[PDB]
Amino acid sequence: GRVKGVTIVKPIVYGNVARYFGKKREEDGHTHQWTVYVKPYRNEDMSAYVKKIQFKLHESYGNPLRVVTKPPYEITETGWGEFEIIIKIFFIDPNERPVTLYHLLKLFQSDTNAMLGKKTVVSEFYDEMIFQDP
Repeated sequence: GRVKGVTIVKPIVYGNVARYFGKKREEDGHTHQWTVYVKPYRNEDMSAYVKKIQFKLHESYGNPLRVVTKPPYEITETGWGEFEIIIKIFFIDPNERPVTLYHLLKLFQSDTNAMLGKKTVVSEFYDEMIFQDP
């Protein structure tokens, strides 16, 4: 915890989208395409201060520790069940503690949203990254 620059606060959104295939895939029983993500709230480039974002997927996925080193910070897969993703954001300067986020991958639409005629599932949450200007 060393003071190296001015403290900056950046709003972010994180979570996932998912789309029902329509019919189950015969090969693996998958039913959905999904994309898990972290994004700045505003339209800006976070690679100035973020080195990489890791998305730790369920152990049924190959290379489940997925790392994205440049924008966009997204991983797209297919699946059939819901699970917890651990998201870890690493800064350029290792003086900064990584931000660890926890997110339940949502594939199944709520009955409320299904009744409001919404095609795609969206489960999105908010945060503020606090770090020093490098």
